[PDB]
Amino acid sequence: MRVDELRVDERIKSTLKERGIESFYPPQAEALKSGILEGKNALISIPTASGKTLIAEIAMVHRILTQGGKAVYIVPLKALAEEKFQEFQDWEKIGLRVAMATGDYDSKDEWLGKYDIIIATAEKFDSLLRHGSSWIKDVKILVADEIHLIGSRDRGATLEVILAHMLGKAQIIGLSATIGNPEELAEWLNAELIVSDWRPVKLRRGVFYQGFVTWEDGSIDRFSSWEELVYDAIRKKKGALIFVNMRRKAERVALELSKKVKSLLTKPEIRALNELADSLEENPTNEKLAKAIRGGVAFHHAGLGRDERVLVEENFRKGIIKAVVATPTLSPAFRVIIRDIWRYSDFGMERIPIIEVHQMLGRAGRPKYDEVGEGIIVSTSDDPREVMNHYIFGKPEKLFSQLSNESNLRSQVLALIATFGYSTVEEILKFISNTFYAYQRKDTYSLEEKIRNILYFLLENEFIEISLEDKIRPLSLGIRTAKLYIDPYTAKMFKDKMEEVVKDPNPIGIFHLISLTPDITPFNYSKREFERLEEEYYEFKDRLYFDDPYERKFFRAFKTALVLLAWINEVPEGEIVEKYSVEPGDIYRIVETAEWLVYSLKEIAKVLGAYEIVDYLETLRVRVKYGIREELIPLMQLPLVGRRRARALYNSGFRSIEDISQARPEELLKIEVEAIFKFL
Ligand SMILES: Nc1ncnc2c1ncn2[C@@H]1O[C@H](COP(=O)(O)OP(=O)(O)O)[C@@H](O)[C@H]1O
Repeated sequence: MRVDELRVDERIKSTLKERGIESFYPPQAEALKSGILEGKNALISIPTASGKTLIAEIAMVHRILTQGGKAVYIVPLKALAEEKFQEFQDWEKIGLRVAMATGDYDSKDEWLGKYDIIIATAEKFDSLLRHGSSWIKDVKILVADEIHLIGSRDRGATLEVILAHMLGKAQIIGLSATIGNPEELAEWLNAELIVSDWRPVKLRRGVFYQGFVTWEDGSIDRFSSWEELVYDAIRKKKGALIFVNMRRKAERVALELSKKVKSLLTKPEIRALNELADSLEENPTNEKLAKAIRGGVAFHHAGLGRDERVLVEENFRKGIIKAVVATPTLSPAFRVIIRDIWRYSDFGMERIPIIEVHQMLGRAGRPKYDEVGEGIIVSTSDDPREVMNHYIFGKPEKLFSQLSNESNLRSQVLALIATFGYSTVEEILKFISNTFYAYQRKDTYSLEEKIRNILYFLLENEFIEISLEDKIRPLSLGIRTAKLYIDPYTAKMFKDKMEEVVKDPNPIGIFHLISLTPDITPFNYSKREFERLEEEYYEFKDRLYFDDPYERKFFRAFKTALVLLAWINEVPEGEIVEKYSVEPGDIYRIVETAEWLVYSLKEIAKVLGAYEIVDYLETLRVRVKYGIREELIPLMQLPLVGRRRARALYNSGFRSIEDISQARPEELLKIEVEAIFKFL
């Protein structure tokens, strides 16, 4: 279909044409003629290579221009909201304001009312719905990207919940990978179903087994080693993406490949890569990343800060970095190699889900540069036919509502009571009746039981109250916990230990307490280091708020408190990565969450009259945020600074914002500006 053949405002067609887009893919055409332009809901299951977002953008912009109102675009992760935020920019060229909201849970962000397209994660949007933001009533369409993740245990319940509140109140468009139960999901959504595997660039999938690649079509090709697939890609002027199941694994493989890929690079490429590696922030994890980039290959996993991941992401696009070895969580190229089909799980090593293996292979074949994309699954100790039959011809897993997730369900039952007006068991059960859990007609009895037991726990801890008529009402602790977005249990742990906190409020005691609640995943420790951890604990137990571990979460929480303490004590990131065996990306993630939990602890204190420690906690909140000593807090409002600069400034001079408001710029570059002078 032709962009002009579409029945939508010229302002959409203009934007498209400017994007290079002149014609719609067959799948896109089907979706655009299904009824979405006329407000109907839809579930779009087609290859990512086939422009799923584009269809959502067109449906969103058409909804807005033709009838006003707002459009919500739910993204799976914070970082994916920034990618969607950029590609949505050119919509401001026709007057549409685009906002990005992904955190700061305890606010209603009424300031979002002046926007047309709001990008958010499901949790952020779930919290906004709890605060009752006035503009929410203006959302006429909501797009759920990666809607299949609704079947993911971790956070699939949150996505299901917002989709349950919004259904029948707004147009809903879901974007998902191929799944086992398309019709089921579509029906629950009362949506038009668009299922297709049409792609712009032919994809050939195979299995590499002992020197040979066997393609689904039947042919067999010789390759001395799987890594040869990479070197072959590179010699034909293309690139490769390699997937492994463990960080250190990605790091090892990346370096190994770079050892042979380097000899495959032109002189210019070598320079850029070298300039690229020299331009990386010092620390152990970047050291490795540097060494392999100089060789033309890169690794990528959550262990790297977001800054480094982006650097890899773009330079791979720019064709400078020839290959990228990446782990699944937070990851187009001629060849996509899936090096591992087995992954270490909390359930014990298991095979990567079919659904995920298809998404990985789907990234093979850049629409312009290639006449075909190749997806290769490497089996080391696995029957080649079984791998082929399971991953290339096996129906993808069907999605299962992950609503029963006890942590999400206790936080959600409370949200209904304290922020949505549910005052009866039967009312709560009515909300559940509208979820995908209910539509799948899954375990009904066991869910009720889990809900009554939850109500009890909530009743026993004073978040809510119940009467002899069985009427439920929220108490301040209830309401306050629901608006802070914390797990009722972390509020319960905050409430139980509050007396201990006020008796002796200290970083170690605090950092350890929050690192032990359900809203934070504590750093891991090895058999080796559990040595010191043991001694230090018994050495500091006085400052903690707990009697005696006797247990694994405990010391993981304690290890985390030591990292956090080093963080606020301005210890070099490098020194922390070393002296604690932790990678930068984990530090930030943990710092980010810590700031949020210390804030929530302060707020809970406010609700329990414990106001004397509120200042202390507020102070600690900022220190955790920027990882800085108390006397560096004023200087943090500046454009940029971070613990590094801020310290250099305070010591080598300045201490206030007025102090920088009157320093010879000559005296700043003398150690540290453009942004700063720009800020003033
Ligand atoms: N009809 C089309 N014509 C040309 N390129 C397209 C078309 N649809 C998608 N694309 C390409 O696919 C890229 C992928 O993003 P997008 O289209 O939003 O799909 P997805 O949500 O699967 O990433 C776009 O930036 C563009 O390069």
